[PDB]
Amino acid sequence: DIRVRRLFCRTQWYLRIDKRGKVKGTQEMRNSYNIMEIRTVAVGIVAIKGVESEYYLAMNKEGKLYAKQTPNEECLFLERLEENHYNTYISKKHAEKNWFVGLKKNGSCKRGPRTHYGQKAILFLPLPVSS
Repeated sequence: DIRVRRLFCRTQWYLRIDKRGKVKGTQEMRNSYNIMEIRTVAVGIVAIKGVESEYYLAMNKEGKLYAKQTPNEECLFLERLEENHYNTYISKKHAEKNWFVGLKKNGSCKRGPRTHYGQKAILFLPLPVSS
């Protein structure tokens, strides 16, 4: 239920959250702020937490992505497995209006409203943080 992976994005970026709690991608594998804890809070729901910044991952009322430290329902995400074996994450608060978590080609966080299914920006491959 608690998995520490990296979350590699199809757009060639790992999701990383700063100490200032700034959400953003990186081509720096060995970045330590890109090691995340995907905690299953319920069937289908997940929380995404930085194992270094101790911050979460959330999305506001206008699709903007951020990271708290003290959870709320904006820190919860509908986690999905695809037929291809990548994963998708829809905001729980704004599900059914379909705002996916995404990282642009430039590494920027996609806005919940700008995201759409079939985008490469919203596709993640959670890699293990072990050895």
